[PDB]
Amino acid sequence: KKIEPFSTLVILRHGESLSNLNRTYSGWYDTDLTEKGIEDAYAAGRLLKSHGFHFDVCFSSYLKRSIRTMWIVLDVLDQMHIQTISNWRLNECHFGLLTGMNKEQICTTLTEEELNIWKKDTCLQPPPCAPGQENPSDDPKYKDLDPRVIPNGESIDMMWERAKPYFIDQIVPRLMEGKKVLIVAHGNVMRAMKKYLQKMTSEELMNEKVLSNGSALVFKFDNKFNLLETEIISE
Amino acid sequence: KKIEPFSTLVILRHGESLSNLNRTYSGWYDTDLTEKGIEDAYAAGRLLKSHGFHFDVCFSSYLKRSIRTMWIVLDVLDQMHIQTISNWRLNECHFGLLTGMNKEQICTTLTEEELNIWKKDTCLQPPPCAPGQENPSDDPKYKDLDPRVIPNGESIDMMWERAKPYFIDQIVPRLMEGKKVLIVAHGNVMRAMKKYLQKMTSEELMNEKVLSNGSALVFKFDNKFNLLETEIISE
Repeated sequence: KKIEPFSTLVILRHGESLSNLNRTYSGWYDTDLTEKGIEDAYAAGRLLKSHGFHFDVCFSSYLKRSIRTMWIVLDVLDQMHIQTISNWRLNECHFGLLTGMNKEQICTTLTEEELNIWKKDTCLQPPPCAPGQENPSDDPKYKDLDPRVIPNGESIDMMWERAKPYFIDQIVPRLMEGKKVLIVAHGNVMRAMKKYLQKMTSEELMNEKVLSNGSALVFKFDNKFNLLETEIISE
Repeated sequence: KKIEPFSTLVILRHGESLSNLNRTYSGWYDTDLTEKGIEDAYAAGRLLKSHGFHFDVCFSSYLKRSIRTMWIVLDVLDQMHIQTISNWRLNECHFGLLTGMNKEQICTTLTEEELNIWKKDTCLQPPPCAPGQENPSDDPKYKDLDPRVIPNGESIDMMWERAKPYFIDQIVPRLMEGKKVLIVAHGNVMRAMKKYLQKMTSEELMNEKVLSNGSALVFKFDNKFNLLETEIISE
């Protein structure tokens, strides 16, 4: 038998989306799961069930690929009744002009020095959506957002600047009360949360490899919210 | 063009469940949607979309047939991001001993006079689950419930006694703030809510025919929460 931690945070990357399959940046673009991405969500649900997770609450972004993955996972876990919370502050970076582009054209758009910052750091900010470009933030779901908080082109640093207050104000307090929390996250959001919890720097984070779709991080905490262990579980 | 009401409450019956297909009482038993029931949920989603509903929040019970219907409907509406709340106080009656029985054996169990109260009124209370009977309230999802609030055999009156405080305390205030609310409900819960909002008596309610799976009631209110109109929309 094993000792259970005081609280647990599982962060799961959502399954493959259509933009991911097309190799095109999505960001706030609301691309849905593919057939494979749906099977990724079921596989992640079976993965979490075999590890015996029973969650008290689940968090997702406003993006369908995150929400649909969350619903499938809870379906597999037989926990469809638990509190689910969706908030735009957990959204992936708003890629602005890069929204919808092939992930290979950015070598053309960016100088060689700029490309180095894009992959090795988190401070490079994409330019805003061009005139006439379909801006995902114009979707009616964001109509209640204050225009001054709506991003148009976000570096990973800027994304974390808006997501961190939500993490600290809504998610951390539940972990401090001994809750088991699931977050179905986007790749960059998960990386930022890992850097914060483990006290890494930007360079170490981008050195690490990206977790495949459906892979999960498990953070375990004691009653003082000290980090006790990080595990990577994957299909 | 038409005048929009100050607030709107849509109550939708969930799709066919396996217990409904088998013609067996479910109550708190957590029977899931059949293939037809899933298509009922998609059809109800298309029905609500053609009427132009944009909801601010959705409510369901703790039962999977309600929750899954809610998720499908929001999927069709492209409103998967909206606040969803699941609460056991919106659960169907706990049928106690009758849980799992064929809906035809109750003629044997009940005297002829008792059967008349069962169909024409709402005050008849089923007996509790028998020893050794699988009681749905023993499911781990109710472990945080106070044992004194857990029902074991509920008349429709008793069910409404526990659901009404939740309706008044959580749902009505949102309608009074001009919200559009969706509730994916069970048949008896929807009937009780209709009786309360329209100020009917128990006898008139049970005289009315039951709404088919996937049919919806639309209540419209002004800014004083006076009932302006009730419509029935169905596939």
